[PDB]
Amino acid sequence: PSGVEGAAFQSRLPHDRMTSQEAACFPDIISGPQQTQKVFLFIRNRTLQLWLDNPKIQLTFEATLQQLEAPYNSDTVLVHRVHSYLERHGLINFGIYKRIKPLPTKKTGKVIIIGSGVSGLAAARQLQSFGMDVTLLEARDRVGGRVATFRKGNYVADLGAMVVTGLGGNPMAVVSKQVNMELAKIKQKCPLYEANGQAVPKEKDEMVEQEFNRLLEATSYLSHQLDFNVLNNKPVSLGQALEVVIQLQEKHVKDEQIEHWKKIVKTQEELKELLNKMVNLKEKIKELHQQYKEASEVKPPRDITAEFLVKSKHRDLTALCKEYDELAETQGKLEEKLQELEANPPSDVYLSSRDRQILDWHFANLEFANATPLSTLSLKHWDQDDDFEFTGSHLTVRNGYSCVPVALAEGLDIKLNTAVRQVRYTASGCEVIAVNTRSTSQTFIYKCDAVLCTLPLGVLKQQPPAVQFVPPLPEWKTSAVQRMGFGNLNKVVLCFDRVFWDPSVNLFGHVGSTTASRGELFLFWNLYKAPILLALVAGEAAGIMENISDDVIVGRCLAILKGIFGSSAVPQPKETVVSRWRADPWARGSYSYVAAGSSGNDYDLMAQPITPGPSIPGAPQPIPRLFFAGEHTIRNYPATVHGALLSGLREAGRIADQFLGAMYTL
Amino acid sequence: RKPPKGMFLSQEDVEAVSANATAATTVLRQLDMELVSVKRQIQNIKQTNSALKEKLDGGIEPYRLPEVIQKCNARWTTEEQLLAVQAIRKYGRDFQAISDVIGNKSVVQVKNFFVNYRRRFNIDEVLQEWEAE
Ligand SMILES: [C]C1=C([C])[C]=C2C(=[C]1)N([C][C]([O])[C]([O])[C]([O])[C]OP([O])(=O)OP([O])(=O)O[C][C]1O[C](N3[C]=NC4=C3N=[C]N=C4[N])[C]([O])[C]1[O])C1=NC(=O)[N]C(=O)C1=N2C(=O)[C][C]C1=[C][C]=C(Br)[C]=[C]1
Repeated sequence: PSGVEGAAFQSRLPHDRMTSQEAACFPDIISGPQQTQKVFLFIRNRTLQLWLDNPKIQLTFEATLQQLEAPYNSDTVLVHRVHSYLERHGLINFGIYKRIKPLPTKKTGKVIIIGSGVSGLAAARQLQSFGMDVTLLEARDRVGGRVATFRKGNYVADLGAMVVTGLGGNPMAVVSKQVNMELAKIKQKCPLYEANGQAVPKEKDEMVEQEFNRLLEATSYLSHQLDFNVLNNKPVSLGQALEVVIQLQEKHVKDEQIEHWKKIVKTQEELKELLNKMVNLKEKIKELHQQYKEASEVKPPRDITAEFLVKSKHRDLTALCKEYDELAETQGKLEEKLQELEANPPSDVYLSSRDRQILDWHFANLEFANATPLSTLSLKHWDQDDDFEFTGSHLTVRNGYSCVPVALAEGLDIKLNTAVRQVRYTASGCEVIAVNTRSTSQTFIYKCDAVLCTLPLGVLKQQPPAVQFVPPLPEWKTSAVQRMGFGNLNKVVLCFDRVFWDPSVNLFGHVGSTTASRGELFLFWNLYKAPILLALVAGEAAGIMENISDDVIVGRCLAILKGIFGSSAVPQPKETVVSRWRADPWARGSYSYVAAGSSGNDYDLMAQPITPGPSIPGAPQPIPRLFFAGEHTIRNYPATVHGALLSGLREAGRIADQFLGAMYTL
Repeated sequence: RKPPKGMFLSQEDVEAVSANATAATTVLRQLDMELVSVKRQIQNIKQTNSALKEKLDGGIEPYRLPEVIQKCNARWTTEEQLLAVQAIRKYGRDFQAISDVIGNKSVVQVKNFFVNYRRRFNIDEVLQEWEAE
């Protein structure tokens, strides 16, 4: 869309309805007259537009009211109530803008923020923007968390996120304007190269893919229409359900041969019965000719019975010959209605051995998308977010994604090499105890009003705990931490002196030999200005590869590439890097996924803040003290940079409301 | 509403392939067998049918009797009548045969005969005697 309505869409909101979140704050308006609702919505949309068209500078209440028109800019308590709501929840003036009114001389309240990944930084910026004392504790010696970018000379390659998923409504759309990131598109054309190292023909390539997509929807039908969602008490996984479909397609293939050749025999065996009738006719016919011949020997003149006899047998014979002729008739008909059936056998196979291998590369693509063995994804939910998809085509960051955190990080109080070890939160505040990563015994205490926890789910999952909560996290929170899925995926960065792949090809795949190794180096990316190739390790493989020395891996890599490009177009790599995220202690994996037995609803559980007990018993119920943001917290945009950023904005809104109060609800 | 065009998945079928850990390969093997057990009993009835085809070799050509192209008459030669009577005795009512035998009388002059001469050929007796067979 576009105009004022572009804004509502670009900001992920229905241009002609107030959201639940808005209802909450403007219950006067939404419960009131239709006329007013329209005014409101417009104001919202308009402001949005204004922010959007120019997101390199703060947008004040005044600057707004200014461009607003009558009748709309008549009621200024609305325009104020609205500009504020928007600002509070990072819909406007988020990211990196230029301040008009520099930052409130003295600050209010104090917040500790665990981790300076995007969710971290994003929330920090907001909070600081709202005038709070904010400090970030980061275990690593760089910002960005799971947004790694490798730099050396002019080699530049992400080991973290890498793709932006289309700007149509994507908050990153704004950041992209705010920060100098070079955004290049992904040309969706991806050639495949079997185990041998030779292209897969446009023939197969298309049939398999398309069978793949067919097989997917297939599961989707089992799920919704047949309700195949529990089995032997366990929740059913996507993998299971894909097997059960492939099986059934194999079954049906056979079922068809069976009743095709079974139609042959029922014909072939009419042909038996007919021949028997035919032989046993050439039978009497034989011996009847005899009798006629014999009774035509009696020479004339003859008496009448002997004459009749000749005349008789003569009939009986042309009679039996009519009969047997109408049968040779019939015979010839069946004899063809049999090459008919022999000409069209149904398919020999559901999938060939070369087929079912290629289908596997398509399953590895999915394994990659979700960072996990499809045997783990909840069938019922694995794709619940596929509704909230952005529009426009996917991109990559040509100049390394890290450029974004570093930009956000700017102007913020950040303690690198500071590993939070224990979180303690009480009726009247929290204290956070971290150590220094270099000499571990060297200890730190941070006192604050609220802690916002951006720890990866992997980290939150660690047994035994890497961070300790005091008092421990409620059983409803821990359960959600177990139920949820934290997957894995790894990168291999190949750095050369010369381009030797097709320069107009962003991505090309490799087709491993087995189901088992479907994920192993299954896809490559030419993304960058330098001669760099990126190799994915996904699915079951990813976990196992972390256990293998760099060299070996880079071995298998060149190996494959020679196979595809000729055994001497491929030099030695000048520089090579390899991720091990399940290994990395500040990640313990790649990003979350809806595991079997979880749901979208567990993500909500993750975001629900924690309210301590009371100190003095029979004292009033406290404020909530411990808050969560991060990729795993956001029902609708999980495992993504934009999703994190978003959750960060969310918790800031929520924290600020809490400690600075929401004036705009009156 | 319905599975993808060409994808097959009946309700009842699914429950069958999930029933245990290898109801999977069980069912797909029963058919693998069940098939050859047909594919094979083709040969059998193809070879049965093959020998029977060779017995019928030679058609009936040596046994064919030339064309009796001849015209209907009104006159019932005493010869013709006698052929008639014995035709009845051995044929009952198949007026077509009876016609074909006498050679030159339409399927109805025959019927008429039955009534005229019924009189003096005791066609009653003759006929009931054919019923004894
Ligand atoms: C790994 C990965 C890779 C390799 C790739 C990718 C990815 C991943 N993805 C995802 C993203 O990246 C994520 O989500 C984000 O980044 C996240 O963020 P946050 O939430 O914020 O978190 P982080 O970052 O991690 O941060 C955190 C922090 O904290 C800290 N710590 C820990 N511990 C501790 C600490 N501190 C203190 N103390 C203690 N103890 C750490 O260190 C940190 O800093 C992605 N995404 C996107 O968007 N894109 C892309 O591309 C991606 N990638 C790929 O490639 C694929 C994926 C995807 C998916 C889905 C979709 Br729809 C798209 C894409």
